[PDB]
Amino acid sequence: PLHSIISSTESVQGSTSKHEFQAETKKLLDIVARSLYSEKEVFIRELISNASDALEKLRHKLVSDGQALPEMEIHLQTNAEKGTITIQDTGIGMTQEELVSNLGTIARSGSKAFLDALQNQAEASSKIIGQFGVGFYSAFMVADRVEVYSRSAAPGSLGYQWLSDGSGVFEIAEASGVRTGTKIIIHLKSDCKEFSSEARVRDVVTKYSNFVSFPLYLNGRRMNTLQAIWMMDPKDVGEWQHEEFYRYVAQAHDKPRYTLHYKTDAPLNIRSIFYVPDMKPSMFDVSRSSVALYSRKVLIQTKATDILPKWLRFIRGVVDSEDIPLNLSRELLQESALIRKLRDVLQQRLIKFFIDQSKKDAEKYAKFFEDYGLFMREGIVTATEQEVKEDIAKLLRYESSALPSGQLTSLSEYASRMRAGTRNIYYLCAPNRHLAEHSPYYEAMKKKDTEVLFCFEQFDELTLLHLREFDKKKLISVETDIVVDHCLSEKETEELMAWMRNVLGSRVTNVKVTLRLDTHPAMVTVLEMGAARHFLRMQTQEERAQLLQPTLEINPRHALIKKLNQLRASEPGLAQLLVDQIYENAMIAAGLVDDPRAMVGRLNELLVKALERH
Amino acid sequence: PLHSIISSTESVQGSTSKHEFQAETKKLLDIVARSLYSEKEVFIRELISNASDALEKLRHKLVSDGQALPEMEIHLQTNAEKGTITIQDTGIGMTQEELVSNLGTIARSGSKAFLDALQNQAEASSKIIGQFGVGFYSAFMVADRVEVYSRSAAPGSLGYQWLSDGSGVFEIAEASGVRTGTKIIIHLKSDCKEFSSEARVRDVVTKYSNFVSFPLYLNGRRMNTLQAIWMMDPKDVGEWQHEEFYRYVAQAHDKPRYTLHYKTDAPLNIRSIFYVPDMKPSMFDVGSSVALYSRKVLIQTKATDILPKWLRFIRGVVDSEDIPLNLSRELLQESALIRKLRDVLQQRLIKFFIDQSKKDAEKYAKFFEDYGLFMREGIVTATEQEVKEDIAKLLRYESSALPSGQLTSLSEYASRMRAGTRNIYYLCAPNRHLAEHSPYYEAMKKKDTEVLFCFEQFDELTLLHLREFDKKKLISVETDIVVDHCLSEKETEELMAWMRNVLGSRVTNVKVTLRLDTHPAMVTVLEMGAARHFLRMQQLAKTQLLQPTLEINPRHALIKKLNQLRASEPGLAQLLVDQIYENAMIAAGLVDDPRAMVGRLNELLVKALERH
Amino acid sequence: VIKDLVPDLSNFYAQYKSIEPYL
Ligand SMILES: Nc1ncnc2c1ncn2[C@@H]1O[C@H](COP(=O)(O)OP(=O)(O)NP(=O)(O)O)[C@@H](O)[C@H]1O
Ligand SMILES: Nc1ncnc2c1ncn2[C@@H]1O[C@H](COP(=O)(O)OP(=O)(O)NP(=O)(O)O)[C@@H](O)[C@H]1O
Ligand SMILES: [K+]
Ligand SMILES: [K+]
Ligand SMILES: [Mg+2]
Ligand SMILES: [Mg+2]
Repeated sequence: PLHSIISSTESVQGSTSKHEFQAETKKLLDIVARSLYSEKEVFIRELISNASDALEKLRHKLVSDGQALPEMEIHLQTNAEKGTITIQDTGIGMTQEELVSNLGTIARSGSKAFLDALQNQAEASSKIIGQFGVGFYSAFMVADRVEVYSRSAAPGSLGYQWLSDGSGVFEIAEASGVRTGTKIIIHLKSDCKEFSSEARVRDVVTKYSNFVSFPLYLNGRRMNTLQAIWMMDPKDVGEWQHEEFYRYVAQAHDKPRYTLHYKTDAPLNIRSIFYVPDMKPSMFDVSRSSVALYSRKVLIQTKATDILPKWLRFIRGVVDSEDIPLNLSRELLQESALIRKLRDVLQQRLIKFFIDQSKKDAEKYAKFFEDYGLFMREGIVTATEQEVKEDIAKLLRYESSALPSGQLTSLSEYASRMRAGTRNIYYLCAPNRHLAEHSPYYEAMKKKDTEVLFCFEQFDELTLLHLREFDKKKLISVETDIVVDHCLSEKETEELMAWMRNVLGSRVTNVKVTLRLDTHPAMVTVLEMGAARHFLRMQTQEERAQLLQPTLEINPRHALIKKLNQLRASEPGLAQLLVDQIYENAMIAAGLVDDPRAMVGRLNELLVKALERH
Repeated sequence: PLHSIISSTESVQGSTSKHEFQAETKKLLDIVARSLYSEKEVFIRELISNASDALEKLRHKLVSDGQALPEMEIHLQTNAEKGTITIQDTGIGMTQEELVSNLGTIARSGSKAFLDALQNQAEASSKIIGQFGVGFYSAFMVADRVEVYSRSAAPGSLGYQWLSDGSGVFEIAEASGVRTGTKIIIHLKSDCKEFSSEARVRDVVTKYSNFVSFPLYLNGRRMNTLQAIWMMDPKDVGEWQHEEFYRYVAQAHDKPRYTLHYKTDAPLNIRSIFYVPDMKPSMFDVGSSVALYSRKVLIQTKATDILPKWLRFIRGVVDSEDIPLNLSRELLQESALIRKLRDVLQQRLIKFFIDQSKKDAEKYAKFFEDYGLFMREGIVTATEQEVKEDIAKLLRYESSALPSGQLTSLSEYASRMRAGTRNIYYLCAPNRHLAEHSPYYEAMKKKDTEVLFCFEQFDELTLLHLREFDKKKLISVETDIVVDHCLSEKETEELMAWMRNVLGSRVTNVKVTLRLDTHPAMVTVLEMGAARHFLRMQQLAKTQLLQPTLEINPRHALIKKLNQLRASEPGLAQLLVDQIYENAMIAAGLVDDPRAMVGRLNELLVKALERH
Repeated sequence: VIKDLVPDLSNFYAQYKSIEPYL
């Protein structure tokens, strides 16, 4: 069933004509005002941007000739009674020809011509936002009437008037009393009157245009009050400025424990600033990137592209980049190659910065780790490439047996002090270092003369098993090492073995004797012990025993096992409770108990009849 | 002070001119080619849409003529040797004037003009996709040159050739041998040659426009083979093709246990189908394969979540001819229509689950055992109380007044409760065997009030966040006990003084309870439900303690043993007291990681059996 | 198999936001 109608039989017959592409301006205005911007409030964000652009242009016109610089400010006025919003700038302005060519032509931007006329592309090319030519028409999203008083900064220009109802036709005229620059009056729509309120305009400006290059006033009072410290050199910004900027961006009243100021240009233009907070991460921090994109000092509002890896969501800051590709809606182009390389560069930069911070201050980095280790663990368990795995794992800090309590150690320094030819890193998980030292697995492991890391946090063995390799050395837990590795009389021991296997057949698939234990009555070993511990939390007792294979081990030298010999015959009934309690204790010590609430009654009725002789 | 430069001294004196808006097409083509579509592969989809539109138009023309319906289909050809991609449709076709008017004008679409001549808006408006007029120029994102051989369906129109290199200038000519319809040749760019491979084109076609209303062929073979069953009536669609469609959309191989066909027009045009898989939810499950469609083409928003987060366990498709779209044919983020669609879908799915529970007790019970965690998550993440109660109506629990194995909802629980009673009691335990023997349940065995039993995790949190059902508060058994208002008194006080001395740091307050029969001790806190989960979170993630009141049972043998134990083995008596406190904390669920308890238990047991 | 299960633990803040009003 493979048939096609594709053929090359067609050919040109008549003389070829020639035509020029046209454009339906009415439908273009409809598209811009209805089906371009998801958020209705961006119209001022464009306009303010335009204002800044104009001012930037004026600065060039006052730098090339080297003359005096008058006041350069942007003004927002709100008239609830008239239902209007006014955006005024003292920038270059626009003449008759400039108003007709720029305002009257869709996708025609005077900024692009201005940038191409710089002949340097180093002063205003990085500070001009307008690049499409449709930003102004977003004003028609909310306005049934746009009224522009524009006059140029040229010595002898005239005030000019520009009315448009947004219906594909606009009128122009000569106006008197117009101040140098451009003042746009927007008459709000019936349903868009909410933009004729002080609070809404203030919210939008603090959402989009806080860090414009020029002072910005709303209804009379300046509302910027905070320069963008991510633009100048890191040496020129102080600790107080860093703290204030962190307080603004993170919406928190504390200070940043870590500050990074990255400024790179060889791979791509990145001016980023990041802060790791002093306070412990909050519950909101764990839930999902807390870093705001900026392009020419205006917000992008991605909120979905994740310019920063998810595990690095605990840091707060900004990223500025003039190279990112923006769509017509002035939003980030999803799944862009440039944004992916930006994310990778930022991730590697932050990993390197954390490594240098660890080298610089041991105690401060130890505090940072005990605060934010869950994020690095999540990054390890969620990464794909082994290089990223190792880079994040270099940030881990686990205290080991070879060092005193409370002295955390890295994986790299642990590997730097192993034996000559052992490619094995051993880790043991316990709630506390005291239990780790007194863990049955560690006591069995004491036969081997090696150093073992101690893990106390949740999802830590899971992190180590996901890492699975560091510095070309395999990661094997103590339980896994015990499994993979290959008093009482013999007759009494064997008969006790048979009795326990008979009375624990359903729950234990194999019982054996371990002479490596000294202070623990019993041990539980599993093939994939680390994987089993995590799987048990994801998915009566025989149900888990089927897929767990709880290999039980007993120590004949322990007091309970020794007393079991007389407890099996004198009162065989209590011996069943005793061995069940020993099995449950070994289960709990192994971490293979979903909830110990079931064994409480068994333990209580063991205690009531165990010490009744007293 | 305030510094403002806004004034009103300005005035108009000049003559008012009049101009028409212009648009330079070079920058418009540039914007469409680079800064419009995030994905480079969407262009064929647009082309396919165009093809579909053309075919649709032709169909309507034949409806206007009442003549025989010829074969109409979309053919896709891929030439890796020539590095070209061709899309041919047998639609209406375009004349030279039509080619110039439509192809040569930005934002000018013949589909809208055709719709304005429909005068019914139901015959073809539900199937016409083109609405902007820039879809064709997406072909320039990948093409260094585009040819269009178009012959109109009119009886006597000649073929026309349309060349464009995408630099704002295009040429037209008379073409001979062109069959009826439109054949678009695209010569791929140097860096965009991946579209000259059959595999990539097939993947993109199946991803975006697999459910086009007309047959679609790539390199000769047809890959539709499956009609859009969400458009036909629920009675017409059968179970076999229901299973086939579910397997396609969910990329699974099982059958759907629940199938919902929702079709409404009064609030907004919704044609959706939803499937609940037979298998238990996967770990990845915990766009959710509910991808939004519009005029039988994928929107691929992947961010708005047209369906609530907890309703991610269901698969299927949603179609709406009225959802607003970006110029890039993407969903408008945070739109009122989309939010109302999400609310309507959530309400309809809640109603459907309620109806399924009414019409099948055991099947819905199995489904709840399979997907109860999603409803609990929805209750946890919900904000409106009415939504909270609507989702809670889906919860199934087993109570103390009913035999083991059967589950009931909160509605039928409150239907059988006493009129004077105005609260719902719930107790959390891993199994019903432990719940019946739980010290907290035994404490309320004095009263006859029914109590629900919760086994799965996060049920206590779910009932806590619910906090009300049918204007009835939800009070946990532990909370009810704490809010409530053989070891003679002197000996009991003397023993309790020592217990306070040895448990001063841990047990903030200790008292005697008279409602225990089998459990030596109990641990209670005011925020028991909240604390039991806050402790789990604290031991789970290091993010940003409690005052446990301990109650002893005077009639218990273990507690009675402590008087004679203190005078003989004070150290072992202290060990027993610590073990009793640990057991009470474990039963309360407030215990930490119990690995530390094992050592103390063994140190107790080594000497507690030194009497045989 | 288990390593690739990538446990979600999503809406992890919502549970604490639920807990807050009770206390
Ligand atoms: N307030 C203003 N003062 C001076 N010139 C302005 C002002 N607003 C707009 N213009 C000019 O009018 C042109 C059209 O505006 P606009 O649509 O914003 O283009 P753009 O801003 O350069 N590109 P975009 O990123 O889409 O906004 C601009 O490029 C400027 O040259
Ligand atoms: N293959 C085709 N056969 C016939 N007419 C076509 C074909 N492709 C395009 N056209 C016509 O040319 C117009 C311009 O194409 P296009 O840019 O896709 O506009 P549109 O599809 O109607 N709106 P949009 O949703 O942005 O694609 C269409 O509206 C059709 O009228
Ligand atoms: K413009
Ligand atoms: K067009
Ligand atoms: Mg602009
Ligand atoms: Mg189209």
